[PDB]
Amino acid sequence: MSHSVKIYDTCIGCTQCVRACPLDVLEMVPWDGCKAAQIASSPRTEDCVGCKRCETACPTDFLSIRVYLGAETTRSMGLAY
Amino acid sequence: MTELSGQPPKFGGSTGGLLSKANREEKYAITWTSASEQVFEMPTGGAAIMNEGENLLYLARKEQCLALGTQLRTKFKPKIQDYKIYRVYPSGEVQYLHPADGVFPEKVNEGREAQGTKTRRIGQNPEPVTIKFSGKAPYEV
Amino acid sequence: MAESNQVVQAYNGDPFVGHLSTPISDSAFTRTFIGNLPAYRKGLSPILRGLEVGMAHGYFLIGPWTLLGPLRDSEYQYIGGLIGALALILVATAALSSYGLVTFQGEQGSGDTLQTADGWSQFAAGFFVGGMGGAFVAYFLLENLSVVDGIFRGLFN
Amino acid sequence: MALSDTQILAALVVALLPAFLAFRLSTELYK
Amino acid sequence: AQASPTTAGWSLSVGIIMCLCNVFAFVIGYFAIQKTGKGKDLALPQLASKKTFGLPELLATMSFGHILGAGMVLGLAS
Amino acid sequence: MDGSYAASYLPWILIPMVGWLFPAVTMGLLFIHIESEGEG
Amino acid sequence: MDGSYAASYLPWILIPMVGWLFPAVTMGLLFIHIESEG
Amino acid sequence: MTISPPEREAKAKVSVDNNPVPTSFEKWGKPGHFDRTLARGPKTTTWIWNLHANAHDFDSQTSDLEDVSRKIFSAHFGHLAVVFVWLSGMYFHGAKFSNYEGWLADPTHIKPSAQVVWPIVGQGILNGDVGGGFHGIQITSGLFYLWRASGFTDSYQLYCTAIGGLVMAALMLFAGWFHYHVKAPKLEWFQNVESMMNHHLAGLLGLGSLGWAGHQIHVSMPINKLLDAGVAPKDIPLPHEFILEPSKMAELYPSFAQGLTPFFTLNWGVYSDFLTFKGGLNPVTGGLWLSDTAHHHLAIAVLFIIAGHMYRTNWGIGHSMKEILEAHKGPFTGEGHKGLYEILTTSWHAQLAINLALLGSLTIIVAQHMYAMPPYPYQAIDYATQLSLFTHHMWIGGFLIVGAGAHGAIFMVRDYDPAKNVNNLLDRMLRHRDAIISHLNWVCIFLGFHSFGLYIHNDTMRALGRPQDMFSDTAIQLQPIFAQWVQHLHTLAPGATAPNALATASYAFGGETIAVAGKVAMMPITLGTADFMVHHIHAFTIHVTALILLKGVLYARSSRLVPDKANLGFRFPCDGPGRGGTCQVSGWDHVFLGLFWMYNSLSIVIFHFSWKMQSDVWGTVSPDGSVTHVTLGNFAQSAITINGWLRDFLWAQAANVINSYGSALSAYGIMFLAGHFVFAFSLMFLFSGRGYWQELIESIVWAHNKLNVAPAIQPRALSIIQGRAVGVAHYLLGGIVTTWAFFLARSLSIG
Amino acid sequence: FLISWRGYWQELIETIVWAHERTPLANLVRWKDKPVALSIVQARLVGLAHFTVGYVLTYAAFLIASTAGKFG
Ligand code: CLA
Ligand code: CLA
Ligand code: CLA
Ligand code: CLA
Ligand code: CLA
Ligand SMILES: CCCCCCCCCCCCCCCC(=O)OC[C@H](COP(=O)(O)OC[C@@H](O)CO)OC(=O)CCCCCCCCCCCCCCC
Ligand SMILES: CCCCCCCCCCCCCCCC(=O)OC[C@H](COP(=O)(O)OC[C@@H](O)CO)OC(=O)CCCCCCCCCCCCCCC
Ligand SMILES: CC1=C(/C=C/C(C)=C\C=C\C(C)=C\C=C\C=C(C)\C=C\C=C(C)\C=C\C2=C(C)CCCC2(C)C)C(C)(C)CCC1
Ligand SMILES: CC1=C(C/C=C(\C)CCC[C@H](C)CCC[C@H](C)CCCC(C)C)C(=O)c2ccccc2C1=O
Ligand code: SF4
Ligand SMILES: [Ca+2]
Ligand SMILES: [Cl-]
Repeated sequence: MSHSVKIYDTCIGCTQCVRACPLDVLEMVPWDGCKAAQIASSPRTEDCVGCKRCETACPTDFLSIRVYLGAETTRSMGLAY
Repeated sequence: MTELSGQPPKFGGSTGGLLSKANREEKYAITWTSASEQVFEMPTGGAAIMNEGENLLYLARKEQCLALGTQLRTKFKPKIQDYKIYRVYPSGEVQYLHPADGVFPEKVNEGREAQGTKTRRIGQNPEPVTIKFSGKAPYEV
Repeated sequence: MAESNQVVQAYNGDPFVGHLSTPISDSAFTRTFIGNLPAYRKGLSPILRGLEVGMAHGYFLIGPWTLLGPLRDSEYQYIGGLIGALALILVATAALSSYGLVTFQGEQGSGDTLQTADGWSQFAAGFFVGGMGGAFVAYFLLENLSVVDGIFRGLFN
Repeated sequence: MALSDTQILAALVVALLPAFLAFRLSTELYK
Repeated sequence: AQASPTTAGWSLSVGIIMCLCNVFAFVIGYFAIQKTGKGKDLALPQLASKKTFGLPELLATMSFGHILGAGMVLGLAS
Repeated sequence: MDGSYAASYLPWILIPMVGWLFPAVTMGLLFIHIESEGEG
Repeated sequence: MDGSYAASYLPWILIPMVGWLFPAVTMGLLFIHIESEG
Repeated sequence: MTISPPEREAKAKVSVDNNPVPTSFEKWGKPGHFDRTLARGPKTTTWIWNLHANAHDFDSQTSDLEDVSRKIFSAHFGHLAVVFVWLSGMYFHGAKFSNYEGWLADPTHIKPSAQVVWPIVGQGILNGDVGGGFHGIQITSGLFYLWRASGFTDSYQLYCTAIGGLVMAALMLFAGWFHYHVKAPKLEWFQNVESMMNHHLAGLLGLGSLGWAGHQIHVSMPINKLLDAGVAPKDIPLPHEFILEPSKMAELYPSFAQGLTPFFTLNWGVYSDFLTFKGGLNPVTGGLWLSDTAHHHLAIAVLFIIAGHMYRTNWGIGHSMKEILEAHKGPFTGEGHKGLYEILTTSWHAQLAINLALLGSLTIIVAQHMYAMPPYPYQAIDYATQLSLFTHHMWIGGFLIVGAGAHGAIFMVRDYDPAKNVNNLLDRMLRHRDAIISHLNWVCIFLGFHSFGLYIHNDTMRALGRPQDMFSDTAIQLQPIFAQWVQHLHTLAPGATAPNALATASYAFGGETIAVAGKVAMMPITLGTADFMVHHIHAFTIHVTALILLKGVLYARSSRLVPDKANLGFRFPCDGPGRGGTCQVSGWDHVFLGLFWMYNSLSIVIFHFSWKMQSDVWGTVSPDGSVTHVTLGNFAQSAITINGWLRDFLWAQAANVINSYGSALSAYGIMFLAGHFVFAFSLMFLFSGRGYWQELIESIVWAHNKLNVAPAIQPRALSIIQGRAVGVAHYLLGGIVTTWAFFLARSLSIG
Repeated sequence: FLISWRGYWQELIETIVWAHERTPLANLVRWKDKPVALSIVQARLVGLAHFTVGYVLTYAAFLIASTAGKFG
């Protein structure tokens, strides 16, 4: 199920999305496309709820991290019951 | 993963805690080491008391454990950056979740494989008509 | 530490479970009362539990229409109440059986007999019979109220 | 006079209190 | 048909009722007041039981005595 | 409630059948169907 | 059986309750308690 | 270094800073200075709206609790200045633009009028003939009645009151300036809650009613006794002539012959000439007895002055509020009130929530008390004045209550410390808020089904031609048995449980039908099945408003959905479409929904009041005594169905507002249409979303770019929260203005 | 549905879910589908559907009844 979280090559490696994410969906991995030498990654999208905090945080001209809401699970619906 | 240790925080009880899901579906655990007995905000409402030494707490959701973790690492005199978060299944199986490779994700780390990476800009996604009658959306290709 | 005068403690000794042990939620009286209702009374097979629950419910379901339904001001007041109660118990039996049909498709647990397909069908059967009988017996009491009064007053001695 | 109809079924509510307290005392003495 | 008030204060309303209520209020105040002697203004030479433990205690318990006494007078006055 | 049209005994039982039996049965079938957890 | 005193409907149902329901309930509870555990 | 007085510490608990904030006009020319985020510069039009949204948010402006307290103190001064200007304008318009003396000479055959419209574009039609050749707008504030009760006679007295009100406003303004800029009290000064409370109970409330009792005994009562006897206002001596001639006071009240000796010697009974306890209403004017009110204010002065002594300040005797709080803790509540004294002395939003709740409740109490115990002369004759004051105080109370919920939530977000609240009342309520809110939800559903559901059942039964199956006094009766019993107890109080009371406290509980002039002043207000149903509707709507607002407060910190909501703030749109969508989780949004529901509740309350008073109370009495009510006693059979309320209440009584054109009440029909318009307008903001409007602004901005007229402050659509604020504000304004026009036109047209 | 948006209802439904899971006798029964608040789009659509049904039925009843009672 889960949502989809894509990271595009306009990433500047500021990591603000990872710090904003309240469910630990994102990581920083080494890259060579930007000065910061790091790119955001979404290795745990099965826990992603889709609150869009990462997108709120992204500074690049139109987001370099994009959350497309998809199939809804109890983890993705933020359910505690 | 193995067994989890730690003392339950001093607390009298809330209505905001675990429900039938915890036994039927899944649960989450957060462990942390505290320097003293100090009061902290319970993510399910109320104030609880963490004990000096090890503390294990069971919560209903991963986001609740992560909110407690941010509170531990941001609101305490000696900061607590020691908490570990696990997913607990009713079969007794425990799954280590956070922090993945022993390092917080905000900072880079070697041996991490990029996932969700797209080798193009947003404006370089294909047109939906070029992919209709497949099952894919322009970000999935 | 000479401080446990508190009556509201953690539910079942687990303060992190979404519940609180209170004089209503977990006191000796409420526990021994609800636990010995036909729904939870140990040593009871599902059909007997359903029989008891249905008896109670069908007995008391006569009143509302009997005293307030449209037939209350006719010569068929008790018959109208009875008919309403029987239809209500039939719809409730259909609901019970449908619930059982949908909730117990998968693997049959081994905890309690009531929480299985067979057990729930037995509970529904018991409920149907007990409810129809309780409604009919409360109807029969109301229709023969004079003999009940004469009995409890010794009028027939 | 004669006791009021409403008066007779008013002492029973007050009797509910010693009933509760006797229940509590019995359960405590059983301990 | 109103409440009649003794008609004149003379000897009955005063002393026999008012002073007694003030005295018994002073007793209950000396018995039950917590901070007995620590007001901004202190009391003159103690001696008896009037300014023995602070002007504040004395004034407060005399106010309460007049409350008790007014109640007593108006009540017994019918 | 009556009817002078032909076969006026038909609404007598069809109105309960359309208002009570038809909805009860169709809702029950759709209920057991949407809750069916047979794989697929 | 009748009663010119007020609430004469109260003994009507209260005599069976004190004589049938209450004794049956207390005796059943005490019987279950006597024969408990095993 | 402005004007420096000596000291004025008086060896007290006073502690001020001599001159912390200097006076200057430069920060006037820099709009947005109080917020760091706005002092930079407006880049988008959002900056503009924010400039108004955070103006009084002193917490987000500075972190010094002392500076916030000083700001609040000086703003209180400025607010009192504004209210003084308003009241002085009221007295000035009564002095120089009202027919107060002509009304005083013949109150029955004239209508209270102030404010003369200037004859232009045809608006001169609004100067309707109110009596005695006077043409203007009829006022429903009831200022003339308060003035006759006070003892006013000449316009020059009202003009002196207006001049004094302007001077008092200047005083309050200067005091605010002086106490924020010059001598600014330290934080330690505001935290003397025992001192403040002793003073407010003793000096503010007690001395106020003491001085007003003095004025009523010396000025109000004698002038009103001479007016009720018909001595005419031109022949009654000035108020001071009764102080200069104590014989004139003894001739009206012989008790004044014996002097102050009954007071000092406790011989109070002889004071029966002006200290009375009659209970009912004045037969000549229909208001309360001014001697009863003087005695009332006297006893209230006594009680409040006495109460101003419980708390401890500098002299040892008194009470420590922290002690009384910490003492109260039981086996159900752990530590009870341990920590409440600390939050009620360092958090402004806590005091504000408590005070808003109690003040709104008190204003509702004021409406419900002033309608049935009309305290002013000739008030009950004017059904427009009565209805207007009732609905106004109702609305004020409801708004204050919604604000109370708001600031409870704000406290929870901003000033809640879990270390300072461990196993106390607040902690345990947060620990079982799920239980609380779930049960309140169930009670709300039960009330909705068992109040409005009764109306729906009655509509369906009546439509089917089955009146015998309805809920009504003539079918399935739902008698308000307890309220009827309490009414009967009230009726029997004088002479029995109230020996020294001559009449009942309010004739709405029962008794004779007091009637002044052709109209009925006040009569018994019977209660039946319709009253039962309306009252349980009131219960339902009040419980739903409480549910919304209490849920907003209890979950402002967190929920199972949003566990870190406290970090998001009091006021924020959402936390994303994820988790299924999290729109309106903030405390602010709960206030936003509670606004609509309070509007719903109070609309029903005022509709109930209007219809019940027009059906079963107000009307015309005959020389025989026959009472023909305004709408002919139609409440019992019509107010039991919704169609009855739509037809016999709304549709029927709306006939005056719609036919008001070409007459003096035409502005009321105009404002009627205007309120409908603004209500409809609000639905655009409430039903839509910011994204569409911003995208449309994109094309409009492109058209501006095409002709090079694009503004540097970029147009941005209203923010989500702002969209809702605009929506709710216009909804409330439109609906309330509609019913304001409806009520005023209907009540002024029925004579 | 149009005015009041979703998160407030999801929290209320969570309180109701807790109320059910802790009420004995009712605890014997459990939902086959987890109760949740209506989605955002679903809310818009359901609110519009009520708006439109009420719109059309109100005006139809008015038009028909007025023209029939007056007979043109
Ligand atoms: C709007 C709701 C509503 C309405 C209108 C009614 C209406 C009515 N109810 Mg009901 N009820 C309701 C809700 C309602 N109820 C609810 C919510 C409950 C709780 C679940 C009950 C439970 C209840 C009970 C238990 C009974 C009623 C009964 C009645 C009827 C009593 C009036 C009468 O006919 O006098 C006559 C009343 C009697 C003759 C009492 C019956 C006396 C029998 C013989 C018992 C004797 C006691 C003793 C233990 C004997 C047991 C023998 C055993 C040892 C073998 C009446 C028509 C009574 C009834 O159905 O009449 C038969 C009755 O027994 N109600
Ligand atoms: C779609 C057309 C249509 C509609 C809207 C109605 C409407 C109605 N009919 Mg009628 N009926 C119809 C066709 C229709 N009829 C036809 C063709 C026949 C001859 C076979 C009948 C024979 C019939 C009888 C004998 C009676 C009614 C009666 C009624 C009334 C009560 C409902 C009922 O009991 O129906 C019952 C209907 C049937 C037993 C026959 C089925 C009707 C058609 C063939 C099926 C319609 C399927 C429909 C197109 C599916 C689309 C649904 C959509 C929401 C997806 C109701 C106002 C009762 C009455 O007169 O009230 C006083 C009554 O007793 N109908
Ligand atoms: C008996 C002494 C006394 C009195 C009269 C007041 C009165 C008042 N206080 Mg204050 N207060 C006092 C003691 C007193 N306080 C003390 C000792 C403290 C320290 C703990 C405080 C601290 C305190 C705070 C923090 C605040 C107040 C505020 C207020 C005002 C709010 C109530 C209101 O608006 O009603 C109606 C208002 C009026 C009727 C205004 C007329 C009253 C004038 C200004 C003063 C009276 C004149 C003077 C006594 C001489 C006239 C009487 C004489 C001729 C017989 C009010 C006028 C609030 C405020 O600032 O309001 C602006 C506020 O925030 N008080
Ligand atoms: C369930 C308990 C309860 C209830 C029912 C109330 C209700 C009320 N309180 Mg109270 N309060 C409580 C608990 C309670 N409070 C406790 C435990 C404390 C001790 C900390 C206080 C101390 C307090 C004070 C000091 C005052 C009130 C006042 C009031 C009244 C305000 C009316 C109003 O807003 O109109 C208009 C407002 C006024 C006429 C005066 C406004 C006074 C200021 C502006 C508010 C208080 C400032 C605050 C103490 C600043 C310090 C807090 C922090 C910054 C350190 C109101 C009816 C006020 C009052 O007048 O009492 C009669 C007031 O002076 N409360
Ligand atoms: C007429 C318009 C309307 C209606 C009917 C409702 C309905 C309701 N609102 Mg709501 N609301 C409205 C307007 C309306 N709202 C608007 C405009 C807003 C925006 C401000 C809100 C925002 C709002 C909030 C924030 C809240 C509510 C709440 C509630 C519920 C209160 C509980 C209750 O009353 O029990 C039930 C009552 C009813 C369901 C009314 C209809 C009952 C009829 C008479 C019986 C129907 C018979 C049968 C079922 C028919 C079946 C047909 C068959 C074919 C199956 C209730 C269901 C509160 C709540 O949830 O309380 C628990 C709550 O929190 N409303
Ligand atoms: C206001 C007073 C409150 C009391 C309730 C009043 C009416 C309600 C009756 C409900 C009872 C609940 C039944 C289930 C209670 C129940 O079955 O409990 C359970 C237990 C046997 O069941 P188990 O042990 O298997 O169940 C344990 C768990 O399932 C508990 O839930 O029975 C007993 O404990 C014995 C009963 C006590 C015997 C009491 C002695 C009484 C004799 C003395 C009487 C004196 C009378 C003097 C005055 C005349
Ligand atoms: C017609 C009135 C109908 C209500 C009667 C039934 C009451 C319902 C709840 C029973 C307990 C509350 C009464 C004891 C009052 C009481 O304080 O009991 C005592 C106990 C706490 O008392 P403590 O011993 O802790 O006292 C020390 C205090 O200083 C605590 O700070 O309260 C509780 O156990 C918590 C539950 C109260 C919350 C229950 C309220 C539920 C809302 C129901 C609203 C009904 C409307 C009333 C109309 C005005
Ligand atoms: C106890 C109690 C209570 C109360 C309750 C109520 C209010 C009620 C109930 C009541 C009821 C609910 C009763 C009942 C009755 C029933 C019956 C009595 C039954 C029956 C049946 C029979 C007898 C049989 C029949 C039949 C059959 C089945 C077979 C065939 C046919 C016939 C008909 C024969 C409470 C919880 C509060 C508390 C505690 C105690
Ligand atoms: C219409 C609309 C807009 C567009 C509205 C805008 C851009 C507001 C336009 C305001 C203009 C610029 C000012 C006109 C009103 C003045 C405030 C009135 C005072 C002017 C004085 C001269 C009197 C939104 O941005 C929006 C956002 C979220 C939910 C709903 C809506 C919504 O409905
Ligand atoms: S916020 Fe955007 S630019 Fe910054 S690291 Fe994350 S994806 Fe890259
Ligand atoms: Ca009938
Ligand atoms: Cl009607």
